[PDB]
Amino acid sequence: EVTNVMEYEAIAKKKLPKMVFDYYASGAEDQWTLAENRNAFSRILFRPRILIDVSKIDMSTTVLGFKISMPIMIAPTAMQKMAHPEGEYATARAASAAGTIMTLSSWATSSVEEVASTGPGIRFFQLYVYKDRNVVAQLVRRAERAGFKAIALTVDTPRLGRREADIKNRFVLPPFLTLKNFEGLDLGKGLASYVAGQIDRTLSWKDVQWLQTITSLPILVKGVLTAEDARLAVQAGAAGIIVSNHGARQLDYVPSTIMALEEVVKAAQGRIPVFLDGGVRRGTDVFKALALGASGIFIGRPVVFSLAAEGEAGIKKVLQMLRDEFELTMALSGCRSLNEITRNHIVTEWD
Amino acid sequence: EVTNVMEYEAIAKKKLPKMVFDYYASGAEDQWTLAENRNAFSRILFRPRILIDVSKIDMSTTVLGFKISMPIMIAPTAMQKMAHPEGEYATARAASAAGTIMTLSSWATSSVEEVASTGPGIRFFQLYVYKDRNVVAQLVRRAERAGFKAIALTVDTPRLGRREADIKNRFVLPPFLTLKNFEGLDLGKGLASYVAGQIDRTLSWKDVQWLQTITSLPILVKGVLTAEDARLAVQAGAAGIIVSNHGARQLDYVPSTIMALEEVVKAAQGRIPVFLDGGVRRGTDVFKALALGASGIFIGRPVVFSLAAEGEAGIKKVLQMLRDEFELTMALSGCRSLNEITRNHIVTEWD
Amino acid sequence: EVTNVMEYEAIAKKKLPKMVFDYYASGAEDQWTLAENRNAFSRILFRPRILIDVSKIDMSTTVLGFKISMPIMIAPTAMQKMAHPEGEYATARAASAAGTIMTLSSWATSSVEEVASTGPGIRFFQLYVYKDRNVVAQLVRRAERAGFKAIALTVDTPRLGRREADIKNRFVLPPFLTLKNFEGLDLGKGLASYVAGQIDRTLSWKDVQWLQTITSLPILVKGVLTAEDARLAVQAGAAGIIVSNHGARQLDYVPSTIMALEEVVKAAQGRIPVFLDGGVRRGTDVFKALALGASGIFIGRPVVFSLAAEGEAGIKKVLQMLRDEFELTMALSGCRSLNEITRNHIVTEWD
Amino acid sequence: EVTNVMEYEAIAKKKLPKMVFDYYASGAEDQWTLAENRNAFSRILFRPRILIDVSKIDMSTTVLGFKISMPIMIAPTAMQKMAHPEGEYATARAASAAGTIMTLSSWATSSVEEVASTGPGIRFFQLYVYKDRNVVAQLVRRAERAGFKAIALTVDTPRLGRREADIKNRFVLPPFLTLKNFEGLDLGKGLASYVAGQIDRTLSWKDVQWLQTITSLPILVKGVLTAEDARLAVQAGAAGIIVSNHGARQLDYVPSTIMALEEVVKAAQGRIPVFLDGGVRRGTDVFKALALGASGIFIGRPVVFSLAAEGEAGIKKVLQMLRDEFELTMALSGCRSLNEITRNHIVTEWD
Ligand SMILES: Cc1cc2nc3c(=O)[nH]c(=O)nc-3n(C[C@H](O)[C@H](O)[C@H](O)COP(=O)(O)O)c2cc1C
Ligand SMILES: Cc1cc2nc3c(=O)[nH]c(=O)nc-3n(C[C@H](O)[C@H](O)[C@H](O)COP(=O)(O)O)c2cc1C
Ligand SMILES: Cc1cc2nc3c(=O)[nH]c(=O)nc-3n(C[C@H](O)[C@H](O)[C@H](O)COP(=O)(O)O)c2cc1C
Ligand SMILES: Cc1cc2nc3c(=O)[nH]c(=O)nc-3n(C[C@H](O)[C@H](O)[C@H](O)COP(=O)(O)O)c2cc1C
Repeated sequence: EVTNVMEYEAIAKKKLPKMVFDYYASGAEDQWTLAENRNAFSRILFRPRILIDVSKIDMSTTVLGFKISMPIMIAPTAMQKMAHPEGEYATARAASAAGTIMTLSSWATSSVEEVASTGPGIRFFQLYVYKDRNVVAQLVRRAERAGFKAIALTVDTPRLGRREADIKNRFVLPPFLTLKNFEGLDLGKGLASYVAGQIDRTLSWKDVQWLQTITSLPILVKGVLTAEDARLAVQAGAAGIIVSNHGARQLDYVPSTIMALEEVVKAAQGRIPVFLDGGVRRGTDVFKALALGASGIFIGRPVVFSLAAEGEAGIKKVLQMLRDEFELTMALSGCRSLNEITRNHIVTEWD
Repeated sequence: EVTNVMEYEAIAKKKLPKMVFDYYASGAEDQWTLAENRNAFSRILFRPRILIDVSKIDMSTTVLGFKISMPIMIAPTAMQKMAHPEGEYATARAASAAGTIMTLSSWATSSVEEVASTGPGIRFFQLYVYKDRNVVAQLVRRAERAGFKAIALTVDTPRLGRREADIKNRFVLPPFLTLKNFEGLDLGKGLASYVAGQIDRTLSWKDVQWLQTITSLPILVKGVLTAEDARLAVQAGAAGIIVSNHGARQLDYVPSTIMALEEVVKAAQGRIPVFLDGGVRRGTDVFKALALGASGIFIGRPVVFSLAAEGEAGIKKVLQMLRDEFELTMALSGCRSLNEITRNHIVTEWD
Repeated sequence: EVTNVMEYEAIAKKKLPKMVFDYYASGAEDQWTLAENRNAFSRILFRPRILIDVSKIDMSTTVLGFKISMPIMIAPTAMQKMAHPEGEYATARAASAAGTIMTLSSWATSSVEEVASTGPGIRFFQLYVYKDRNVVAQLVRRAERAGFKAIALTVDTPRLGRREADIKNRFVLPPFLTLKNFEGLDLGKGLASYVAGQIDRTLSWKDVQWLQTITSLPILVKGVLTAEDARLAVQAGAAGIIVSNHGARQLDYVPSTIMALEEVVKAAQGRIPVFLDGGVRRGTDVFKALALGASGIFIGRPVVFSLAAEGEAGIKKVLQMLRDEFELTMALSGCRSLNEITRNHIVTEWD
Repeated sequence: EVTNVMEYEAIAKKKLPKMVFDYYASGAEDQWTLAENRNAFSRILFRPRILIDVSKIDMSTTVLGFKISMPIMIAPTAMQKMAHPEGEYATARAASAAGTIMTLSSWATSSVEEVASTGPGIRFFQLYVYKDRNVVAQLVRRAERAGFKAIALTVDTPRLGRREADIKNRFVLPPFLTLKNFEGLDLGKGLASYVAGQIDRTLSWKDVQWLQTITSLPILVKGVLTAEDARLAVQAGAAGIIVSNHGARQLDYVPSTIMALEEVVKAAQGRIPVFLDGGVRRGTDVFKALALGASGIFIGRPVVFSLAAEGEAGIKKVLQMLRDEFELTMALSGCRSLNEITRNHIVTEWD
C-alpha cells in the first residue's frame, strides 16, 4: 500500500532498469541540491490557525487565464516511455482527469499531438531555444496546433549539467523510442544526439524576446533562482517565472527553489505569477511554496516514478495524494482558499 | 531493568502487534514533528544554580483549583485496551496513586464512569465538539456524573492527520473493544467509523463558546501553537491552554510544543494557565517546559507504551521515574519549588 | 599502537568488566552533555599565528602557588582499583613524574597517605561537605597530613545524577576494595552505601565558608557553569573555580564546560584562577580551554581508561600525549608561553 | 568509469598499500579540518546568472607573470613514486599538457631537473627554510637551474602535524626511493630522517625576508589562514599567498581554507595574488574559491590518488575533469571570464 508520493521513487528504483531510474532520479554531480530540494522544506515550519471552518476548501486557481482544480501541476521530463509503455499519454490522461496542467518536454517520447489526442486538457510545452531557430519555430507551431496553451522555456541550460550516473551507466535511449516532437520536422537534413548538440550555449534575454516573435503563447521562463534574473524575466516579457533548478540536474550547489522562491516572488513584484518546482512531494510542500508567494507548483520525478510503478493509476494517485495532503494542510493551517495561505502561516530558518 | 521512560516505547514495540504499536506511536506523514517534539528539548540547556539547600523539594502544584503532587499529568490517548486488558483502568489507578491528573479520551476503551469506579482521583475529559452537538452534551454530562473536573477540548483536529502506518496496517479496532463513552448514548440511530465521521470540520471559536453553554466545567483548549490563537483562547473563555501538537499526529511540520510554548505563555499574559504535551520523556523535559512558563505537562504515549509493557505497574513507574527525574532536575538546578523554576535556569537555541 | 588519548576508552571498554567501564564512562541519563563535552571543542577553531620562533615552548604554569610543568592536571575519579590493581598509586606516580597536579577523590580506593607514599608530588583532595561535618574534618586533616595542597570541593552534587548504566548493571564495588579515606575514621558507628547517604542535599555557600573554618588549604569550588555562581564563589572565598559538569554525570543538558568556561572566567574578573575539566582529550582542547581564559585543565576518564589499559604506563602516555599535543598546538598557534595563548588564537560558534 | 575527482581517492585506497594511502590521505589527529576542507564548500551556494552567452568561456589566467590555461594548479606533495613508478614525472607531463602550473615538493621522489627533463612547463618549487640555510640555498639554485619560476615557501610547519596513521602504520619510505632534491647536495656530511630533523622550529618573517636574499624568484608564502599574517606576508615581500592548511595535515581545527580565504584576500588588499588549496575536488569548488577572491587554486591529493590509480592518465583526467567541471560551473553561473566570477555569484553561511 503506497501512502505518500516519495514511495513511488523506491518502487521505480526496484522496477526500472538502473540506467532509466538513474536517468530520471539523477541530479548534477554530488547531488547536493537534489537533497536540498527536499531537505529545505523540512526547515520551514507551519504556524497554523485553528478553529476556522475548513469544511469548504477551495484550492482551485487560475494559471495564465486557465482555471485548474489545484495549484499542483506536472513539470516536463524527458522520454517517459522508458518508465512505462504509455509514457506521456498516461501523464496527459492523469493530468486531464485531475483538472490540472501538464507541461510536456520537447524531449518527450510522445509528440504534442499524441498527448493532445488522449482528450481535452490544459497543457504547456517545454522548450529550449535550440540553435536551429527554425526547429524551435516548428515545435512551437506543433504545440499551438496540438492545443497547448503556454511555453515553459528552459533558461538554466545553456549546457547540460553533469549527471554522472548517465556516464557511469552509458545512458542510451531504448530501441523503439524517439523524441516524437522532432519526428516529422525539418531538421535541415540519432535524434537524442541531435537535440543534445542543439542546446544553444549563446542564449541571451534577447532570445527570450525572440521566442515572443514566433509565438503569442505566454512564455514561462523556466529556471530562475535570483531576484536579478526575476527582474530581467519581467522586463523580457515573461508571462511567468518558474523558480526551478532543473530538478537539481544542471548546476549543483544552486539553492533549493524554496530558499530561492521568496527572493524571486518579491523581485517579480506581483507583475507576473511565480511558480516553483523541485522537491515537492508533500501537500505540506505545496503549502510552504504557496505561503512563500508561489502561484502554484509543478512536480517532475513523482510523475515518472509513479508512471513507472503503476502506469496512469500511479500518476493519478500522486496527483490525488498531493491534492488530499494539500487540502488537509490547508484545513489544518486554517486556509479555505489559496488567498488565505499567507506568509504568517509558515516560519523558515531564514526569517 | 527499565531506567528511563523512553525504554517503554522499545518494549511496547516488541510486545504489541504492529498495527497497535504503530497506531499509538504514529505521527503524521514523514514524522518530522514527532522527532522534533523530542529533539527540541535537547536544544535547550540548563543554567543551574548550585549550593542551594534542595533537601525539601516541593513540586506540588494546583491545576484549575485542584492540588496535585507534581506538574506531570496524563494526556488523553485512544483505545488503551489494545495496549493491555486493563487499559484506562490501570491509567486511572496509576494517576490516582501518583496524585496527579489523568485526561481520558472520548475515544477511550473505558467510559468515564468505568475509570471513575477505580477509586477517587482528579480527571479531565478529552472531547471534540462533534457534529452531533447532542452527543457532545451527553459525553459532557457523562463526564460530570463520573466526577471529571475539566474538559480538554481538542482544537487542532477539524480533520484527522495522515498517520500513514494505519493505512499501511489496515488499522481496525480489535473485536471486543468499543469506544465506551459512546456506548449507551443516543447517537440518533461500527462506532470507530461513526466517531471518525463525527469529527467536525466546521468548528470556530464560537463552538468553543458554545461548549461553555453546555458545561460549567473549565475548558482546556487543547492544541494551540500560536500566540494569535493563544490570545483568541483567552477571549473565547478557555480555562487554560494546552500547547499540544496532538503528539505530532495532525499537521506535520508544525513546531514542537517547546518552541511553541513560550510564544503561547507570553500571549496568554498570565490570564490563564498554559500547559504542554508532546515529547516529554525526561524530568529535564518537564523542567524545561516549566522554565519556558508552562504550568505543567501531560504525557501521552509513555502511558500507553508502559501500560503495554508492565500494565498498571508500567504507568506507575513512568510517573515515578518522571517524578524522581524531575525532583532531581529541580535539585540540580537549585529549584525547591515550581515558582523557583525560572527562565534564567535554561537557555534555548532561540534566545 | 595507541596514538591519541581517546583510544584508551576503546581499550578500557574491551578490557574492563561492563559495570566498571560503564561506572567510569557513564554520563547522566541520555548522555547528552557527555557527548557535548567533546563535541563543543570541535565547534571552536584555531586562528594560528605563523612564522613565530616556537623552538622554546614554555607550558609551565603555577597553580595555587605551586609550579607545574603544564596546565594539564588529573581530575578526581572514584575507586581506581576497579580499573587496575595499582589504582591511584599509579595515578600518583604518573602525575608526580609528569610534574603536574593530581586530584584524589574522597571515593578513591587509595587513601591520601597511600597516594602520598608513592613519592613527592603536588596533590589536591576532592571532597564533599558530607552531612557528618566531623567526617569532613577528618578527611581534610588526613589530606593535610598526607601533604595535599588544596581541596577541590564538589559543589554540583547535592544529590547524585542518574547514571542509568549502573542501575542496569547492578553496580557493586568489588570484594577487596574500600573507600580508603573513610577507613580508620570515626564514622560515629557497606562504606559505599554510607558515603552515598552522606552526600548532603542541604549545602549552601555558607557551608563553603564553613569548609574554610576547618582548613587553611585553598578551596577549589568544583562544578560552576554560571557567571552568577562564579561571582558567588569569589565572594564565598574560593581559591579557584573548576568549571566542571562532573564529567556530565550529574544534571544532563547542562552546558559543556567549554561553552560555560568563558562566562565563568569573565565573571571571576581575574580575582581567582578558573580551571576546566570535562571532554579534554586533545592538546588542541587544552589550548582552546586556555584561550577561553582557563588557568589549566583537569582530565578524569582518560586517567582511569589508560590505567585500565596499560597501568601506570597508560597514565604516563596520556599525560605525555596531551603534553606533546599541547606543545605542538602551541607551536602551530604561535604561542611560546601560556600568556601568549590569547582569545584571538581561537574562534567559537558563539562569537 | 571514473566521473569525478573524488573517485580517485577510493581507487587509490584499494590499490595502494595502507601506509602509502594513509601517508597521503592523512590529516592531523582526528581529521576534522580534512573533512571541513571539503564540507565547507557545500555550505556555499551559487547565485547563478542565466541567459548570458557562455559559448566562449575563457578560464585562462596569469600567475606571477605566466599565462596558464586555467586557475587550477598542482600543489606539492611528498614522494610521489610511492603512488606510481613515474611519480612526479607523470605529474609534470600532465601539468605541462594541461597548460597549468605544478608545484614540486622538496620532499619529492624526483628532483627539480628530473621533472624539468619531461619537457617544457611552468613549475614552482615548494620549500622549507630548513635549519641548514646552505641546503636551502642549494635547493633554490637547483630549482632555478631546472627552470622553476617561483618558490612556494611552507610557513605553517615549524613542526610536523601529528598524522596518527603514520605512527600506527610505522611509515617508512620504500627501498629504492629517495628525496631526489637532497641527493647530490652538500648536506655538511636516512635522508627522510635528515629532512625531518631539518624542519626549522625558529622561523620568523625575517627568514622569509632572508629567503628573498638568496633568490629573485617570487615567493609564494604557503599556509596563511589569518588576515593578520596575510598583512605580514605582504609586508614581508611575498609574491603571493596560498591560503593553505597543509591539506589539514598540521594543526587540526584550523579553519577550512574557504572560510579562511576571504579574510586573507581582503587583508592582502589586491597588493598580491591570493591562492587556495585544501579540499578542491569539484569545478564548483574552484569557482567558489575564485568568487571569494582567490586568484587560482591548487590540488594536492587528487594528483597522487589519480597517479596511484591510472598513472599520468589519472592526473590528466583529474585536470581535465576539474577543467570541464569548472568551465560548466562558469557557463551555468553566467561567467565567461575569471573577471566575471564575482562575489555575488555565491552565498556562504557566513554572509
Ligand atoms: C528526466 C528529467 C528530464 C528533465 N528535462 C528537463 C528539460 O529538458 N528542461 C527543463 O527545463 N527541465 C527539465 N527537468 C526538470 C523538471 O522540468 C522539473 O523542474 C523537476 O523535475 C522538478 O523537480 P522534481 O523532480 O523534484 O519534481 C527534467 C527533469 C527530469 C527528472
Ligand atoms: C493514540 C493516540 C490518540 C490520540 N488522540 C487524541 C485525540 O483524540 N485528541 C487530542 O486532542 N489528542 C490526541 N492525542 C494527543 C495526546 O493527547 C497528547 O497530546 C500526546 O500524546 C502528547 O505527546 P506524547 O505522546 O509525546 O506524550 C492522541 C495521542 C495518541 C498517541
Ligand atoms: C567515575 C567518576 C567518578 C567521579 N566522581 C566525582 C566526585 O565524587 N565529585 C566530583 O566533583 N567529580 C567527580 N567526577 C568528575 C571528575 O572529577 C571530572 O570532573 C571529570 O571526569 C572530567 O571529565 P572527563 O572525564 O571528560 O575528563 C567523577 C568522574 C568519574 C569518571
Ligand atoms: C603527502 C603530502 C605531503 C605534503 N607535504 C607538504 C609540505 O612539505 N609542505 C607544504 O607546505 N604542504 C604540503 N602538503 C600540502 C599540499 O601542498 C596541499 O596544500 C594540499 O594537498 C592541498 O589539499 P588537498 O590535498 O585537499 O588538495 C602535503 C600534502 C600531502 C597530501
